[PDB]
Amino acid sequence: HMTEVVRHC
Amino acid sequence: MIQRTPKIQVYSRHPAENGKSNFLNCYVSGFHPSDIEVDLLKNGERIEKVEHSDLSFSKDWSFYLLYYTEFTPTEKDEYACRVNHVTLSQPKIVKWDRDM
Amino acid sequence: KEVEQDPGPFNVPEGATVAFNCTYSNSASQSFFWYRQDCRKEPKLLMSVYSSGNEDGRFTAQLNRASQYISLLIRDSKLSDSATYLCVVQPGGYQKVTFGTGTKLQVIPNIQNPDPAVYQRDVCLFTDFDSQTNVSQSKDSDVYITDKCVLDMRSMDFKSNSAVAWSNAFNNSIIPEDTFFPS
Amino acid sequence: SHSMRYFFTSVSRPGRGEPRFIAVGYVDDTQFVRFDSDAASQRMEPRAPWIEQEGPEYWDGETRKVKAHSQTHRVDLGTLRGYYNQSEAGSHTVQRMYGCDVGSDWRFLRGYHQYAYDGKDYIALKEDLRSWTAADMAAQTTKHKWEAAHVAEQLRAYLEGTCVEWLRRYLENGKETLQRTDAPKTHMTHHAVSDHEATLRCWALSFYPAEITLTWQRDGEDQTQDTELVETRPAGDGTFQKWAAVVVPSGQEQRYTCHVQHEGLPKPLTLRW
Amino acid sequence: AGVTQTPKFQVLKTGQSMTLQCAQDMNHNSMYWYRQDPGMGLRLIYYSASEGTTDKGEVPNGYNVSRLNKREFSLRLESAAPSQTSVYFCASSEGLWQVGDEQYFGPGTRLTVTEDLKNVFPPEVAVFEPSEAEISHTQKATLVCLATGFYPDHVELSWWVNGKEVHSGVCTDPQPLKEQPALNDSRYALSSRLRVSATFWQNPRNHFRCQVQFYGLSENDEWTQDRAKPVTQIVSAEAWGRAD
Repeated sequence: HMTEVVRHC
Repeated sequence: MIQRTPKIQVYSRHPAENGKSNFLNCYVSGFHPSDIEVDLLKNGERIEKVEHSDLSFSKDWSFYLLYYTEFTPTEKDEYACRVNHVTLSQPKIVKWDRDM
Repeated sequence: KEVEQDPGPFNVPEGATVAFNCTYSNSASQSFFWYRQDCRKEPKLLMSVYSSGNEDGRFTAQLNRASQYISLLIRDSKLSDSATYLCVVQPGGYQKVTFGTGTKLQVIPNIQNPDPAVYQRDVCLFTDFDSQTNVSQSKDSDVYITDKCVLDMRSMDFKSNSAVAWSNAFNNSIIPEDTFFPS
Repeated sequence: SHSMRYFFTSVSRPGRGEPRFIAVGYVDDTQFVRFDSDAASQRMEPRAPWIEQEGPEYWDGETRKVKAHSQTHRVDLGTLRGYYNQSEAGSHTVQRMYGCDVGSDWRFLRGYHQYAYDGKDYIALKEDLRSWTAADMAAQTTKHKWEAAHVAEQLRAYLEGTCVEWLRRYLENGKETLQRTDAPKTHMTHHAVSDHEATLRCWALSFYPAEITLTWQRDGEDQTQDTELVETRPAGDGTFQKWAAVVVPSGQEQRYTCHVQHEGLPKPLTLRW
Repeated sequence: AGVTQTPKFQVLKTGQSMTLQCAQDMNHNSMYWYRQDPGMGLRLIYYSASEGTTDKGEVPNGYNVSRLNKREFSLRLESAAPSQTSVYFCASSEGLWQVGDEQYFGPGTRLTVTEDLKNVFPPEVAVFEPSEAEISHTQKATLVCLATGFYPDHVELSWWVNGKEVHSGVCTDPQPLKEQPALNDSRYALSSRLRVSATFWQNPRNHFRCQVQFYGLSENDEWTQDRAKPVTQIVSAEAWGRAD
């Protein structure tokens, strides 16, 4: 189960 | 950017026994970046039904794959693994030894 | 709607704390915001809202995933805080954002020295009343009255409420008993 | 005793379309899922039988999330180029690895989220799951943005919660094959190198997990002084293989002992020619 | 800078067609078009997650969009209906795929569609001088201004004191009011108020202007009836310090 927490570096 | 040469290993899945169906592996690891050519050779001709693992990488960030295909050895048929990568001036051919 | 909030409006005295709340249906919802929108203007981000209550100055926002609400607290509220506050959710990546219908906040000054009055050039101007006074509309279709409006004279540090009428006009509005009616 | 990892790789290929994106998901040393931007479905595909049992809602969201990872990676390539004043023409790589470990007790130990650019460390979440090691000065600009938007908090949540919850679900659902330990099928080979020197290859075959140590000893003294040691390689079987070789003066084979220690062996093993 | 959106106001005859523009220089991937109506919130019309693609939102019926490029995003009204009167907002974000994706909104576009362009009128604008009683009782004087008769409710009232625009001392109604609360296409009223010193009013040198910006018909809108052309104009009313 993958996170939803990805944020433009 | 860093550049890192692949480490090739050729080996069967199961101990080399003539006229029995095994799989012939070629594993490349420790390279970067990820663009790589890998052909398996029967007597020096590319095989055609060669699958590969999905691209992954290890702690140091460097990449690894497994190419492989069903086959039967015959002590007669010589097998190898040809590899090109940016780091390499010429392709590398490493033979398949049943002992090492 | 994926989010609900109470429309109000909520009248808070200038200086008092106000608390707002929004509830949401979908427990999976990952990201939350409060937005602020002035009358006839565009929504603008106030702040994002995380489980670790972020106190930023006068503002504090809280998310409670367990109970599925988010809150906004404003300390030392200012006249300039009067607006509609919107709760906003982004469920997660690549999902549509929903905008709440919004809670209106009105910040109400204390009039230190009421002086309720109705003047009349070329309109009657009901002025100088305390903040508990409310102006209602006229029973007469050809009578026009606008709602209480608050002016600040920044220099004299003085505030007043005004309501304009046009065509003795406020006989449908409960106005104070001591209202000046010169003539 | 257990972990879940996701590895992501993103390769700008300027002039040849959108970047290449490969995503793979592991429980321990077993791959269960994949995504390849260059394959045909454009969906998260199963890669182990025990995951095929998951419902459409699962496959939907996994697909949604990975697409969301690609886009993030796709923008990241842009900004990182910008940050380093590099050119539109060169191909660069971005890598992301993240996961959670658990003990034999299946509770949380440790979460991690690491981010590389062109194969160097670029940003990592600390082990306190609250701050970031920013390697370069450009990574510093990344870190400010990630602070301003509370990425660490949000990750700590996912890492200590849903991550481990699902890893457990996975371990439960894949018992027949994820709970296994397979001890090595060790043997020994002898090759005449010189007129006066042999090799001793000590073979460990078809074991799981991957983690293994092969050492050599000359009369009990831990002999690295002539030790060749290849990388743990996969068999395809879903097993692993490894060896280790020492050159010895012909006639003194019998003073050398291989020492194999795997999770799957009660006590360390010892072979001698 | 940020998100720009043009035009700010607009009138349209039922059946007429028209396109709103929006651009952003924040290098954002995702852009959106929303409309606003009392009672419900913002309703997403269409959106454009990225330079390539677009997609319908919650209420696309009547509208289309073109993601002209990474920068601009336009929303077309094919044939304006009376139900399309509303406030439209463009907005943009780095990318809807990321967590915490703040949206940045444009200033909005207020849009009225009317049964006929003969309904559009400018404001009559009166100033009214402070009461003799007021200055007597308070030692302070308030001029009220009254912009009346206009349609559509598209106006910007400001007070001008010796040709500087004043913010202190003033209260304009938060929004205009429907003179005729019954009739569909009713004309609107707005009041404001300005308060000063009794001394500052009395001074005869001092210059007071209630200026209201109307938004009406364009240089291209076709006016054929006798009264003056309800174009985008300023109507002002003025007054000087008395003593009486």
